[PDB]
Amino acid sequence: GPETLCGAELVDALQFVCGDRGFYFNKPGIVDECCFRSCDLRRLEMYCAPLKPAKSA
Repeated sequence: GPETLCGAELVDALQFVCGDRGFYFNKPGIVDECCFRSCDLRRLEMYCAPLKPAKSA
């Protein structure tokens, strides 16, 4: 998604992904991994709980 964004906007970047290629809302634990802070791109693809995306390369 971005590269730094825990000030709410994280959710829009997160929501580009989240559908098995990530979560779907009802699942929690996700926004959590971002707002451990220095929120992420491609660790974006490890915070919306995503597997394959572009995290892996």
